[PDB]
Amino acid sequence: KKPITIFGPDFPFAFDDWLEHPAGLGSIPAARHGEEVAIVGAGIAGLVAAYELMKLGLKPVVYEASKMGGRLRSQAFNGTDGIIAELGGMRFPVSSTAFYHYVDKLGLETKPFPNPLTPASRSTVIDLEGQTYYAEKAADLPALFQEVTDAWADALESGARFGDIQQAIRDRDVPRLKELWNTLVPLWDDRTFYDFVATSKAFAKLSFQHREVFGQVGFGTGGWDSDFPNSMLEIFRVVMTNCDDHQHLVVGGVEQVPQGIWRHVPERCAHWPEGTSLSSLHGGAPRTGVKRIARASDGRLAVTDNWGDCRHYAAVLTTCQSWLLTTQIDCEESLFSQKMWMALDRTRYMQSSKTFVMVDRPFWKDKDPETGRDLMSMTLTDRLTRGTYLFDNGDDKPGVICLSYAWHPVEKRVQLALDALKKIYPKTDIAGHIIGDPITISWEADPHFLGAFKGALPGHYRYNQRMYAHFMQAQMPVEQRGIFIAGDDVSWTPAWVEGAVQTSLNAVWGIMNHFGGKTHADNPGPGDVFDEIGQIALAD
Amino acid sequence: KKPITIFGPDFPFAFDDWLEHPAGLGSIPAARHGEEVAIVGAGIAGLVAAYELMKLGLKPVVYEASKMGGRLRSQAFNGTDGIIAELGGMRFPVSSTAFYHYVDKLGLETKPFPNPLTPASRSTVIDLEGQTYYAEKAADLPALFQEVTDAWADALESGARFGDIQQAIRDRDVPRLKELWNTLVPLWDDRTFYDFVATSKAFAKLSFQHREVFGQVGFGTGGWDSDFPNSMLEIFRVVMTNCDDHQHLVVGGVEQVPQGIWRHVPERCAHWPEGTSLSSLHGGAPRTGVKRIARASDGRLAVTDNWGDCRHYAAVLTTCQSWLLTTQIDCEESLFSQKMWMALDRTRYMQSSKTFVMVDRPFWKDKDPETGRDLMSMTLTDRLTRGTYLFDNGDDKPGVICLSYAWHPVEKRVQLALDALKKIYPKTDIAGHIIGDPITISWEADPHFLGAFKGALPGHYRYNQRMYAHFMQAQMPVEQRGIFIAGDDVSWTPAWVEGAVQTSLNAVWGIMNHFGGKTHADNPGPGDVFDEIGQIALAD
Amino acid sequence: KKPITIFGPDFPFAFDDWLEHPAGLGSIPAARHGEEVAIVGAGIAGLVAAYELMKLGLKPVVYEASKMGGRLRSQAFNGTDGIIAELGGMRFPVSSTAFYHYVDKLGLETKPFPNPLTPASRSTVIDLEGQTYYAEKAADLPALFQEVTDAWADALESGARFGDIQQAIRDRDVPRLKELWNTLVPLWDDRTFYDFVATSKAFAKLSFQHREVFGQVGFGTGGWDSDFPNSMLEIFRVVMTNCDDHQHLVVGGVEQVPQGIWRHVPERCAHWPEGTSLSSLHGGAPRTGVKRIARASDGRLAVTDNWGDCRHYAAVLTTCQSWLLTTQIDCEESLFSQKMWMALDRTRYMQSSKTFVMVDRPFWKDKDPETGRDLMSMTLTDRLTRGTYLFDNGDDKPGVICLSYAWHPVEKRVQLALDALKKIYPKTDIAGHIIGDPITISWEADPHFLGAFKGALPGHYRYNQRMYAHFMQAQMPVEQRGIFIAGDDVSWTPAWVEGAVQTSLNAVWGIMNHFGGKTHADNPGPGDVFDEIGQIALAD
Ligand SMILES: Cc1cc2nc3c(=O)[nH]c(=O)nc-3n(C[C@H](O)[C@H](O)[C@H](O)COP(=O)(O)OP(=O)(O)OC[C@H]3O[C@@H](n4cnc5c(N)ncnc54)[C@H](O)[C@@H]3O)c2cc1C
Ligand SMILES: Cc1cc2nc3c(=O)[nH]c(=O)nc-3n(C[C@H](O)[C@H](O)[C@H](O)COP(=O)(O)OP(=O)(O)OC[C@H]3O[C@@H](n4cnc5c(N)ncnc54)[C@H](O)[C@@H]3O)c2cc1C
Ligand SMILES: Cc1cc2nc3c(=O)[nH]c(=O)nc-3n(C[C@H](O)[C@H](O)[C@H](O)COP(=O)(O)OP(=O)(O)OC[C@H]3O[C@@H](n4cnc5c(N)ncnc54)[C@H](O)[C@@H]3O)c2cc1C
Repeated sequence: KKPITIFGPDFPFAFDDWLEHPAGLGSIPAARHGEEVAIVGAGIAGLVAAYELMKLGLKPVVYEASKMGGRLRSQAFNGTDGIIAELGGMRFPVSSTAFYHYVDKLGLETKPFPNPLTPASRSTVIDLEGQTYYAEKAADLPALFQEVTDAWADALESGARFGDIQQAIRDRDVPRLKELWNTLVPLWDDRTFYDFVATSKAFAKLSFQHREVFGQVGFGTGGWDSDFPNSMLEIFRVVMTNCDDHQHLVVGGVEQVPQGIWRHVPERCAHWPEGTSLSSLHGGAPRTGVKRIARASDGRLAVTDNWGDCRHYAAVLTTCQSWLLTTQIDCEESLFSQKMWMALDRTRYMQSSKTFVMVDRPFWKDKDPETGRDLMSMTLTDRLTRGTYLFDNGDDKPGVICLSYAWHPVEKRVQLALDALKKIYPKTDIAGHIIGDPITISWEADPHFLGAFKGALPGHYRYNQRMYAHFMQAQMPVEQRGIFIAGDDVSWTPAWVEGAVQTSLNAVWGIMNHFGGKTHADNPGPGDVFDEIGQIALAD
Repeated sequence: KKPITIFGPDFPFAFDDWLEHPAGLGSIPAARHGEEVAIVGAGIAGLVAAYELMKLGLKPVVYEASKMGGRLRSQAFNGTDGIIAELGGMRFPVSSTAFYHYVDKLGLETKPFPNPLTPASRSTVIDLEGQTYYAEKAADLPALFQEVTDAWADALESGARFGDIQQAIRDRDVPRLKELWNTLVPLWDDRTFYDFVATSKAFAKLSFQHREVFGQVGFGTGGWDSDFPNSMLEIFRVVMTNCDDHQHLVVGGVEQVPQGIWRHVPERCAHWPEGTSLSSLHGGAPRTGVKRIARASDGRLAVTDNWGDCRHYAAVLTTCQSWLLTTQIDCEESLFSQKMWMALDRTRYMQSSKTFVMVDRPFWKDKDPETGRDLMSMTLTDRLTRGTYLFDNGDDKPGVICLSYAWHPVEKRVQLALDALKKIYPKTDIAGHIIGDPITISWEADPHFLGAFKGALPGHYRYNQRMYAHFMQAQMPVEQRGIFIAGDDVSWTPAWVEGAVQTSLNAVWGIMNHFGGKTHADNPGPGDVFDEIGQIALAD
Repeated sequence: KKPITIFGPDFPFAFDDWLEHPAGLGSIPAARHGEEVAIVGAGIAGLVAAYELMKLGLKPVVYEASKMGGRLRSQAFNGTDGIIAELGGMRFPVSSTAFYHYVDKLGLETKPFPNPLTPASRSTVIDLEGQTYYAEKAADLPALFQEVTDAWADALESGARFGDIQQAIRDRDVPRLKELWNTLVPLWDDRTFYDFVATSKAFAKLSFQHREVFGQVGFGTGGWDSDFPNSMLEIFRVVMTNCDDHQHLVVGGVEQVPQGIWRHVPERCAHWPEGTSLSSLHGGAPRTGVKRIARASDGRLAVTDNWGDCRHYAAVLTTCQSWLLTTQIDCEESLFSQKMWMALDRTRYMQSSKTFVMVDRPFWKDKDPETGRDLMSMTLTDRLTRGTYLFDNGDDKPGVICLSYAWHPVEKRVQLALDALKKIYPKTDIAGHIIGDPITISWEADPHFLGAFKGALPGHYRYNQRMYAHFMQAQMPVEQRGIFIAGDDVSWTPAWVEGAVQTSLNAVWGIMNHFGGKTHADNPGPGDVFDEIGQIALAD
């Protein structure tokens, strides 16, 4: 079978084909080469856009208020050479084909993520209501977990035509894909993942306890409870495009992606001398934080940094979490329509915490001979810690444990997790193996950021659709043209890096178009097919 | 008309009748008079329980980790006599008849709260997507508001038999109320208020805008969007018992209720000398914060305070937000069943902010000669402030403005609200009337609180039901008897003080029962009718 | 002997006589009655000035950014009626005759403070280097303490003519006082209290251990180590005017002083209707925080509050800690001479912490029969706590303990003190007696404040002298006249409330003078004698 990819459903454009075609993304009239475009944010969406716009012969000017890379952030443990904790995104589904274009272009290595019940994990432990279940494969788990898995598979088949949608994604059958998906949009926009579960016949036939299990740990590979309040459409998108499985980690830390894009010399650029990179063009560093964006009296856009320095541009792309545009960035009211402002004000963000320790070796691989069990496993629980992941860097290098994912000082956070993990594994001495420093993150603190990523709110498809289409500007008044937005808040998969890359590439098409440029006839880009296969607009 | 009171629907017991009966609440055998019972928390739930158990001849020992009153908290502005800002609860629906029992006992005065479109408010302004609507009566508003109003009424009437339930409430007809309510519980437990509105016929045939207005400002009396994620059963309870209307403020500040209960000499009391109050029994102050609760080897409960002092009690009642029992307070595992632990672990809390200024006089009552509009009104908006309240203390006295009630230093909070109000009232100089200090509160920022109050989660009716029933301990193993819980998270109306009072009175019943007491035959209490009319248990 | 008072040495003006004389402080021409004078700060210096200027027929307009009373701040423990912890100043030497004028005028009660080795304290314990010394009177202490006391008495006699200065203060012999003091000013301005100790023959003849004792606990009544880095002149002033002994507490909390001044009706006011008070004149509350002071184009002074409200005044008195004028308050550069700005920029502040608990009764009064010792005493130590004070509110009301004075959360601060006090008193159970809530303060946090009070820096007499004389404005250019400063940073006794009151009364004379007013011939005020007996100016 042809692979599942993040191909629609909302906009089934082949971003991958577009990036891979030998013709390139398009061209800008040479009279405009060298002109500047401001890009606010040096996370993956800002840098992908800057890189491709550099290749088209413009001079991107990246601004960054905090650290290069944004929410792709990898921290080395003290003393070590490349043993990292992932502070932002860490598990990248292979269906993320536009993201992996850049990973592959940089020649970075990836490996399978140690998810429960996969080849990359030896064993799993589920701890619920004080009972522990050990499993080396899914069939080791008690029947109740398979019942949960069947009820979920049946709910998605009955409720959303999961099988048909996946096949149309595999085949890239756009007409069929849009027919299946567009039926679901007005049905499920207004309804939570809570409501999908509670009105599905398959979950209704199971005991309450089964629905609880499903929220805490799913069928044994990860719970759903943090997603229950969100729009069911968001959950459909996730599961239909395999975001939630077949995931890889980037060896040496995914921060190498935006750091490598910064430094990478394209083989072929319009206008620039051979050897040019984003880094070259900038004299080595992005500009500082943006505090104001305004329309200048010459009709160009005015961008003022934190220190009062104000520079003019024909186009500005903002990739900070989009709610900062309403408060933090003083962005001139005439720059967005009233309805765009309303969509921008309404975004809400989910919060997350992860704490990592380093260990001297992957001791979890040892066997307890009184039981046959690994000393420790990928752990899913209803307790504090929720999920614990084990990273085997090889038998004779340090391991890393993500002691706690979930949705006090570092020292207290780690002690609380080790106490909970002692309840679950009363015979294993985890503490004894820990070395170096603990690394903790909460995205909340710092800001600059509002949360790990947005939670798609029921009833907000209309706002999402207006923001997603913002790059299509032929019909907008001249006072609203020339500013562009991208990043994972803009995208249909807000928790997943491929959303940030796809919306970024839509913005690249938009900006190219803005400068009088166009795609090559044999390699059309997002704005060439958007009106025909773009996301449906709902009435009112 | 017989009034609507907070009489069920889940537990339709007349707590008001039980308090007002001249027989009193019951009695405990003389041999047990003077024995101590620990009460953790000196909010309204802890003090009402302490008060009534003192009357029955016990020696309550109240512990308080922060301030007396809990979330009933009233702060005076600098240098004034009796001019207050209400930091916790401020508007108390007169359906709250058990709370008002204590307000009245203490001879406190109340007045109508200045809610929009009521006689206590002269005018309202609604400000939505950049447009302003002035109204001195509901009919001044454009037709969109009356359509939302009719839709909500039709939705409740159609989907929940609201008219019939309210009539059963007014009549105190228990069999009819339970028949109407019990049918709703399994239908709506696991659906959100989002889902209820979206799927209702009456909103489903109106434009998107109508639902959006409903979320932001309702039909002109306050928006509902902060309750959208909650179980629809919670919202039924609130509207069916009139929690959201006919509200009064306590003159001089609602904190006088718990401070007064503390000092009040009861009109009858077993065991204690004439003139005894909670305050005299305690020698003036509650004990400090509790750190640990455990079962001692003599079979009693051991309560260890923050400074390590340990004391034994035959019963302990806890009234802090009940999730603290899982974390801040080290509460011995064997004290709750596994199922009670699971209910306790699951509660989640809503967050709140309010900022108040004092003004020199009630200037908003001045007319603008031009437009005929008040200078300022009760203001509902989609802007940051969300709601602004105006408190008239008489023409010759300072006024108070609640500048923002929504769901940062104080100076930046006030400045940002004044900037939003300038956008709405570009001709009114609010700033020029402000005197004294700005008073703000965020409940989350204090560590003895997790939020303003819980939000009821879809699907948690089974947990709610088990925690509400925990005071009924005939069927429990010995090791789980003698500890009790009460407070607003325990109740069916978790954002309303009447829930804290009613759950506290169930606990009083349970504690009197624990000490071998009982109610008088002519005044039965909650535990005497619970098994028959208490809330329905759902099956697995 | 006639009593020691805070009478000079630097400006030996009888503030007390001036306040007490039946003529009053002076008068302003009636044509200026009712005109406004801005006063920034509602601590004791702002309110004393406002009160007296109201009496002269002006309309003071008090501004307050934080809480009325400033660093006189008394907090009731929860549940109690008037059992207070003192958060600011708590021990007021009776030599503070201008401060006590207001205490007496308000009819507040005072009582002796429980200082070590005084009639108000039963016993003292000194704990040093792990040895404990118990004493009910000074002679119980080992010889080493009397040796320290003699060496200090001899150092002050030899080095500073302590005896002669005290006699000239008792007699109020101004010529002699100024002759003795003015010799010391240039000698000791540049030298620390460190240096005075290390070059004195009396300390040189003692072992090192004796000098250490002196810094930690003095001769048994309080150590000096926190004062060692300061200008020796400041220490002279303190000891010569008995600031450091014969101290009283204000019953019910010293915050009653500025709160009572706010509400007090003078018997005799110029201009105002009978019954006028500061509170009346203000409609009940001071204005909010000041953010800007500027010179207006009409020549008057412009005062802008935090909310942008800007009002004009003929005169402004600022009493916030004076360093806020340089940063926080945007105060126009033309308002102060260059040399005044320099004096204002150079002030530095000392930091302090105090933690208080309430206890059920004054248990410390109980005797240990195995030893004859009180269970607990006023405790001086080199450990964390430094000093612990015991407040006996009567055998049958709660006691208060100041567990820790010295120069983490509250819970941790109290635990750390109880642990240290367990080392010292291994047999006493303090914890068991503690009730209510702990009250802690650090002045640092909040700001508004820079520290508890300024530390007089060696070599800064010239800056102190210019700021002290700032109220004398006949010789200043018209652009620098009309603004005035007062408060304890301005005063010669920065750690002591009488400094704030004296500089305030100098400002009252200044402002009166500014409005064309004068003192009565038979009751001359500070500015009438300042040029003749004011603080010496040093050359350069
Ligand atoms: C906890 C967590 C786990 C995740 N897990 C995964 C995962 O498993 N798989 C996956 O695919 N994805 C995951 N993601 C998502 C992926 O990390 C994001 O989708 C992606 O990194 C966001 O990229 P971006 O360019 O949209 O935004 P960002 O990375 O946020 O970049 C925006 C940049 O703008 C900067 N900025 C903000 N304000 C200003 C200003 N005023 N001026 C200048 N610059 C400014 C910010 O500092 C930031 O660097 C995860 C994210 C988080 C937080
Ligand atoms: C922002 C806000 C607005 C509100 N609006 C309204 C309204 O309009 N109408 C209405 O009817 N109700 C309103 N309420 C609700 C009402 O205020 C609360 O329901 C009621 O006050 C809760 O009382 P309680 O006794 O349950 O809990 P609390 O008042 O929280 O009392 C519990 C006490 O336990 C103490 N404590 C915590 N931990 C410990 C420990 N370890 N040891 C000892 N003590 C401890 C806490 O300090 C607290 O004082 C509002 C509440 C808030 C926060
Ligand atoms: C820890 C401690 C212990 C002490 N011990 C003693 C003692 O034992 N004996 C003794 O005699 N004295 C003692 N003192 C000193 C006495 O408390 C002070 O000398 C006196 O209270 C200071 O009075 P003030 O009016 O100069 O200043 P404050 O009391 O500081 O009043 C200044 C006011 O200005 C306000 N303000 C600041 N900025 C602004 C603005 N922008 N706009 C408007 N208002 C503003 C502040 O909020 C404050 O209320 C002690 C002080 C401290 C801190």
